[PDB]
This record gives sequence, structure tokens and C-alpha cells, in this order.
Amino acid sequence: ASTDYWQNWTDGGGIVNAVNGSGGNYSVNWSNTGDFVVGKGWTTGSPFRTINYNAGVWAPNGNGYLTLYGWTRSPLIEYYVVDSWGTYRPTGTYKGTVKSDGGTYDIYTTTRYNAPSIDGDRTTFTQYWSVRQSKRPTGSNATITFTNHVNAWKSHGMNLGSNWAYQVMATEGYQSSGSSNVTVW
Ligand SMILES: *[C@H]1OC[C@@H](O[C@@H]2OC[C@@H](O)[C@H](O)[C@H]2O)[C@H](O)[C@H]1F
Repeated sequence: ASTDYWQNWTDGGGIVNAVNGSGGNYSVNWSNTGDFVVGKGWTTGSPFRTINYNAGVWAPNGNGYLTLYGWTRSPLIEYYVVDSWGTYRPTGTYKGTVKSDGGTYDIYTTTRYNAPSIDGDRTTFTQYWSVRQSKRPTGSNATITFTNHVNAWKSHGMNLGSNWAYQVMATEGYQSSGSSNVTVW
């Protein structure tokens, strides 16, 4: 499918060279940053969407995540499906696991306090996570069957909002440096 959304947010720290490439391709060069999220996807997320991607380049030099990323409103929730990471594997309150697309993911929930959100300014909100137990190899055509995660989260009381916001395959970095090149479809 064709992506119709370009995500490029940075809290202003360090250098973030985000390139809006052709089709569903994008690349990022970052160094000594604060928090940032870059990626391509869809303006309106869907719980039945199947995301395809190929990370030709995944070279984080510190804390960085290669992950499906999106938000919902009512209630406000930031969710993730992390396939790979840099030096830090994200974790939180363990809820269980889900097998999908050849890998096993741990399910976690965390909370952000007085943090920036899609609604601007700052607020408190919950984060839903699906983190692969081991890093998924990159450079290959990978698939993320989001329906499997959504259903798994539901059985653990993790329900998403009724108002769906953007949904993208992104690169998030936090106080680190690195490079990534990803194609989404
Ligand atoms: C999850 O990722 C980064 C950040 O989310 C950003 O908040 C501001 C908004 O304008 C951007 O589109 C979002 O990506 C959030 O604080 C964190 F929990």
C-alpha cells in the first residue's frame, strides 16, 4: 500500500536529519539528540492494518527503536510494536506475551507524566508496548500483523481509544546518535 503520512517530530535537541524519500522510503541521520520520532505511514491508523517494511539501514549508536508507532484518543494512548532497538531494550509492567510474524513479543504497559503528546503541550498518558524478545534481523522484507497485537492487548485489559490518529513505521531516538533507512508499504 501507499503511505500518506510523514512523521517528523523532534523536541529540539541535537541534530536530526530526516529525509522524506520516494514512495514509502525515508532515512534519518541523528546525533546527540533529545527525543525524536520520524517515520512514514498512514494519517489514520487501523487495528486491522498489516504493515510491511524493510530497514535497509539500522545503525543506532545508543538508545534507538525501530518500531511501529501510533496514537489514539479517547483515551489518549501512545502504542508501540518494537522489532529492534539500540543499546536499551524497552520494558515496563509485564502483562504477557504474543507470537506474531515469526517472533515472540513481550507485552508491557507504562505511563508518561507531564510529557508532550499529539495534543500538544504536556499531559499524563499510558503507553502500550509489544517488544520482541530478541532483535528482528533487518535488511529483509518484514511484516507486522497489527491485528495480532491489538487482540493480545485486549485480552490483558489494554484497550485502545476510539479516535485513531496516525500510524507509522518509525525510528525513535533518545539522547543518542545513529542512522536508519526504512521503506514502508
Ligand atoms: C512517545 O514518543 C515521543 C512523544 O510523542 C510526540 O509528542 C508530540 C507530538 O507532536 C508528536 O507527534 C509525538 O510523536 C511522546 O512524548 C512519547 F511518550
